[PDB]
Amino acid sequence: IDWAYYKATVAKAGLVDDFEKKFNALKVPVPEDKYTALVDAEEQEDVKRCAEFLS
Amino acid sequence: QKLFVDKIREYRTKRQTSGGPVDAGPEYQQDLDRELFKLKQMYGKADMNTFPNFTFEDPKFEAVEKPQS
Repeated sequence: IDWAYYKATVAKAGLVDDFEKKFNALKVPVPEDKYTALVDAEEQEDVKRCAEFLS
Repeated sequence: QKLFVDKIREYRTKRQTSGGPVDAGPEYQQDLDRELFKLKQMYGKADMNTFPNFTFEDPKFEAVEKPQS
């Protein structure tokens, strides 16, 4: 994303500087995992079945 | 040398113009507008500073949800 410095070196730099100030304010969301708990849910049941089988 | 100085004098005369060519041209503006329209169509429409920011969700979420799970 080093183009901002290039834009400053670019002849068209004035309003591009304000837009870069806007660009630095950009934020990107991070998705949140949802199936992580579902995978952990079945492990307890499988462990119980394994213990009963062993006995 | 004589031709060179004459052309230099006429170039300075061209520089004496307040702005733009001495002969603006009835079709120069039209040709410039046509070229600009072609460039805009080829490169696509763009605003001055529009920076859209829309994020989609997770596509085609694969899970272990099944009857045998």
